[PDB]
Amino acid sequence: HGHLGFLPRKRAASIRARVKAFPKDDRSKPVALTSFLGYKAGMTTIVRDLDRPGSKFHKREVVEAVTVVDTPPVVVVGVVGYVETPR
Amino acid sequence: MATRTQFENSNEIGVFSKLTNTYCLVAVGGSENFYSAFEAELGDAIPIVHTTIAGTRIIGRMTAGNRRGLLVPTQTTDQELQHLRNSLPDSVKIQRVEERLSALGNVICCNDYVALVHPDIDRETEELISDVLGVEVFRQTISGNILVGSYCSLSNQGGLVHPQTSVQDQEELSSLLQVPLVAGTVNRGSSVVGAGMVVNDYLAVTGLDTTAPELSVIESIFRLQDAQPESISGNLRDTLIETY
Amino acid sequence: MRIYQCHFCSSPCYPGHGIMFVRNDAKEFRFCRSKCHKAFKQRRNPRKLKWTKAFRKAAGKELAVDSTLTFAQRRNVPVRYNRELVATTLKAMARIEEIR
Amino acid sequence: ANGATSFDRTKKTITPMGGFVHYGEIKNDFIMVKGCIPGNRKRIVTLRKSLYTNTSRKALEEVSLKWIDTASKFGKGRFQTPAEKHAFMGTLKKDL
Amino acid sequence: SGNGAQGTKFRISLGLPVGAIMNCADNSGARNLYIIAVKGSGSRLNRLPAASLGDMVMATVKKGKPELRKKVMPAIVVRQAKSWRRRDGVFLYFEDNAGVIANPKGEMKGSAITGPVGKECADLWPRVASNSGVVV
Amino acid sequence: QGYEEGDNLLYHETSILDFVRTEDPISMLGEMNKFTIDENDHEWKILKKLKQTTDEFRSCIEDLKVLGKKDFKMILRWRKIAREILT
Amino acid sequence: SQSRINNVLNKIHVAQPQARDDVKRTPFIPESVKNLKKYDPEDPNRRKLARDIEAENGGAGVFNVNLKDKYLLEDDEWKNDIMPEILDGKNVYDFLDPE
RNA sequence: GUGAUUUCGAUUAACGAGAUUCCCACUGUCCCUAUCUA
Ligand SMILES: [Zn+2]
Repeated sequence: HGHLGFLPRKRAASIRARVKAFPKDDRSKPVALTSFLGYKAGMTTIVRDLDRPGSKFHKREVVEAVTVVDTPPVVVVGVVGYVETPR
Repeated sequence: MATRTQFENSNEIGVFSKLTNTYCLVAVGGSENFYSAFEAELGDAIPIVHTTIAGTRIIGRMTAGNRRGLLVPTQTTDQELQHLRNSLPDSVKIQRVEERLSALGNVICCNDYVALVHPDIDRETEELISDVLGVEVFRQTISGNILVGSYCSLSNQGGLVHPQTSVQDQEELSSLLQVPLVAGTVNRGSSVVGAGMVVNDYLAVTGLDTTAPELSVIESIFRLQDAQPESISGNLRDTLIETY
Repeated sequence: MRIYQCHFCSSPCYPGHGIMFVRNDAKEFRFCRSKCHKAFKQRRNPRKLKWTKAFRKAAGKELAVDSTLTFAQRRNVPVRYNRELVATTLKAMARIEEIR
Repeated sequence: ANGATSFDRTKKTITPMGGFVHYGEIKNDFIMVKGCIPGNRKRIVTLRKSLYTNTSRKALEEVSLKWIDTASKFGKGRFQTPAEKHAFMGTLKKDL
Repeated sequence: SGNGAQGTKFRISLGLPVGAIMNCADNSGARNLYIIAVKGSGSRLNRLPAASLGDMVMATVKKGKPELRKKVMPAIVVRQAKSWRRRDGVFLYFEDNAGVIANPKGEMKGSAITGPVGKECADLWPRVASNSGVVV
Repeated sequence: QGYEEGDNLLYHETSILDFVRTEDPISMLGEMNKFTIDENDHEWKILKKLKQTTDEFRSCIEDLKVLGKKDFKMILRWRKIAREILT
Repeated sequence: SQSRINNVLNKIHVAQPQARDDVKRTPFIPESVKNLKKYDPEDPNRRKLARDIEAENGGAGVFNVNLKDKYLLEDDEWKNDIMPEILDGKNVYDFLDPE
């Protein structure tokens, strides 16, 4: 049983989970952060007025669970350079 | 002006549309093929409204009315009532009814001057019908069938009832309605005829499976062509006898 | 959306909240919470249960008939959308709630 | 009016009545994300941009919110704001 | 959704496993409907097939007319006691469990349905919608 | 166990006068949903000026399948008073 | 065959009314419906249909029709307006009425 | 040697920590698990 790709079922080495892949870069675009940090602050419920052509719920309203993530602005305090090597 | 179409490959035009002489109500689902099928014949002459009733598509079965007014069930929401009101002109009354028989299209078989209703509906909704639609209400079972709106398609010109109707029932209903009546089928032998086809005094729309004999009978009874009178039974009789 | 009121205690029912029971005679009882729903299933009388608006209005803890209370009903005849009418309604709702 | 939409005119923030359970009120910027995410309340979470240019109409459709639930999560909450709660209950013994 | 249904059907909480007896809500002369199979039921090991509102099952008539008994026939579930969530936002349930006899193409054998029909079932089966007097 | 053949709406209402006059009220109260009220009927005009007619009797009469046995016994008492008035 | 004759009548028979007094119940045909030009499927200068607009914009399943465009209002700019419905625990439609 | 009694080798009421097939009722046996206490 179980998805064998999520082995071994051991505790995470840290409480903050690592980002192991950032979006592929495109140098022509302006400078942007790829990621942000927040704190999970509970869930709630919303009513969404759906506009989805083809759906049985097109032009109709649905109720959705949502998560709220508390995100005060982050402070930039450093920069690190990386060089690619045969390793 | 008898035409054939489908809503999402379904032959039940009366389920998904409502046709009167001054407006048309079309289910919102899918693409615009059904709406444009109505609009190609009707033109910009009368309003054609994409509408939803209680989140559903079965609006010819949940809704009742005629050229004068429109009746919606208690399940209709305020947003849908407002949408209908903003779409239709003020000359159309719009009323929401607190009736336990919510399927108004099923329980009311009406036209511009007389309504045939389910026997067990209450005096409150009968009075609402007589007030908002300007018709006279008659409690009658067509061949002993509940859901007169489902089993009969009616117009100011004529009427198509399900074939099982006895001759005495046909005579009595014809006298009560003052329109000629024919027992017949639609969509290749479907008994449910009012729910299988929409019709008004100048246009009729039925499923793509409506055969040529059935379509001719429908066009004859509903008097769509000016030249043809109610008397063409004597000229379609050979075809009908060979068919049955 | 529509804010309903509980069949048992008359508290507001918001989207997703509570539970609806459809009886065979096809009338729908909306309950704001399982407390009211279970009391209904037990067949207790809200007019007897002191914590319900039915009891309070029956026994005189609060006013049941009032000029402010007549403003809000379920409109079965829709009105044409009119921006001025909507703005006047938005003002009057606050005024009426203050007076009430 | 963090929790107020164009359809709901009640001037109210995103914080539910009584505050989030095991987490205070929201007084900063926040992200409302459809569905659930891994972790529990108070956990530090990392939000990442999509790795690929999403080919779904879901990634394209605009979201029009009609209403946000700000009822209490500490019980069977029935009221969105304390003003509504007071207007419903009426005048209590300690109000006089 | 098998043959005869109109469009896609969403997931609804399962209420009626195989071997359940529901009321028969049409005027066809059946009194009950005993479920022997549920159409379009995905297979999992050691799991009873079950049906929800708007489903088409195969049923026998345990109680009813002698002509209608003894024969497996298609039926469509129109009411369930088990509560399910409507997408607009409500958890709701009916008083009993009820279904109606039908042909393989989804046409109703009877002439009318008694009691409220589920909105989902009515919007999925046009013949059920045509023969319904009360739709929720 | 199915449904009645002659019953379409699954709704059973009779008159409060019919309830007053029937000899067996138990089965009737078991198989009725409502007791309708006429305010142009002289028997009801008589019975409107009674102690038990007013108050919560009308609310307990407007529906029947939500009532408790105490509500039903109160209804029975009201019908009993109405019957008594009627060599 | 004479046995087949009785089955013909139930379908072939059409029943007229008895005219039931002088109440006039005439068919209503709108003047615009009268003066409407028939739609010609293969005609260069014909009105653009809804499916044509859908095909030009997105096609079926991706086109998003604005249902507020056919609204009959005193002002046209009001057609693209949000109608509020919730305010402090009250339904706005309940308070919506003239005067 | 047989094991009450009666009736016609079969039959037999009452009774049984004896054996077998079903019915109603009931249900976490199960679909399909979940939770609480020591
Ligand atoms: Zn309560």
